[PDB]
Amino acid sequence: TIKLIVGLANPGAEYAATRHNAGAWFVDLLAERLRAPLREEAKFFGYTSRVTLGGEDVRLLVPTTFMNLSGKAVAAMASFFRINPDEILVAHDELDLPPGVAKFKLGGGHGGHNGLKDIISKLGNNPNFHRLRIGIGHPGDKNKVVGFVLGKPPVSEQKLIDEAIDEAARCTEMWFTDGLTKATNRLHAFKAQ
Amino acid sequence: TIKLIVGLANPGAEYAATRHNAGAWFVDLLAERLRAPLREEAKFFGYTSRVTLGGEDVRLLVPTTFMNLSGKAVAAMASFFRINPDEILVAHDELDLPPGVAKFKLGGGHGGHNGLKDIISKLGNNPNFHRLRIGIGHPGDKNKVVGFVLGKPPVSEQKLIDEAIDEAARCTEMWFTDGLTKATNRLHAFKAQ
RNA sequence: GGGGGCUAAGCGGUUCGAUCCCGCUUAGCUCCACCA
RNA sequence: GGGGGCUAAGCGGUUCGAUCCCGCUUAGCUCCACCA
Repeated sequence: TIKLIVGLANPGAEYAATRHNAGAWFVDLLAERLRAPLREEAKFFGYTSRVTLGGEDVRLLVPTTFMNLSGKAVAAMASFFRINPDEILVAHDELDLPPGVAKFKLGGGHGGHNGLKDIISKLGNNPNFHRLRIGIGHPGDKNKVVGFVLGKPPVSEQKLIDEAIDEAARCTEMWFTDGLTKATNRLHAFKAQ
Repeated sequence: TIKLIVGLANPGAEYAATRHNAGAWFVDLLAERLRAPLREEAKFFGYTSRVTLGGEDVRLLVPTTFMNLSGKAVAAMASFFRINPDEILVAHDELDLPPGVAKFKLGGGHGGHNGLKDIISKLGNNPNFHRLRIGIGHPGDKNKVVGFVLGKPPVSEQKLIDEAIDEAARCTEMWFTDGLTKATNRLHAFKAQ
């Protein structure tokens, strides 16, 4: 049972096209597919919609905070709606998976992701929320990770990320109508090349 | 400045001689050197003494709880005496140093030490206390660590541990009269062989 | 769930004096370990 | 500050059927990463 779906981002035009906004690409696509365009809501520190999935209210959130303050947005919506951590799904860019792959995950580490870190903190040092890990691949040199995630992927990688997100959107819907086992069975058998 | 000095142990005669009681060996020696034999105090879940070091009251503690409940003894004494985490020195066995070596440390991890884990947890998820790391070496096979720390060291390793503890006691006293820089300068230049 | 050992630069300490012994910071190399 | 990939056993799922695809659990192999 998922009640909140979050897509992580930095704000503003100059970050819209960056790998670190992949979570937001996902939620944006999902908002379109569900025909619930997102609207700014200052008190939740982000854009939001309400959708019906498996006959229940689900909320979509793309924070407008900087990435490292995503928690303030997640905590605010979760608090207002009385949503538990395990009812939250956070979509984010994942360095340890290649472009064109995406995976579900419950709980665990942040992998150095500054947005996930903050969410874990602002939820009360609680990592037990669901995640959608959208593969962006990793840079040649581990020192240039910041440059990498705040970088615009080349066309060839962007297409793969968009295909994974496309499939992840469909699998997210499937999670609601058929359950997580079937939705994972489909998503983890997908690899765009 | 240090106000509480803790020596970690499991209770009972079948554990007194084991590597995992090295911290208690240290505090037992320190209580003898300072001529304050330890007495049982139920509310602090341990044996305790009061000593004078560099002009001030310092308390000694060997918990009588199981190792994994050491925090209950540390938290109880700290609370009663209004002692901050950074005023606590916890002496414990350390796998990553060989017999005959001991080191000071402020903050950081527990390295899987169940005693330190519980203290960190019961001080409020706060690792920022001082430590005396008494080298006991590591077993050949990493699966055999429980057998190793709950094992009686052979005479040869025991003598080295006792030499390191002897020097660590002297350096602990030197910390109070001459400062941590000098006490570390001496302790980290020691290696019993 | 994070540690050992080592190198370089910088700073402070010990020391009669330290490129030599100790600490801290920045950058590396390497061995182990938790997630598993 | 913990991840990727793979192997074996056991359990469940997908599937017309799966030793072949997905999950979980136990044990292991390997590559990466945080402390650094």
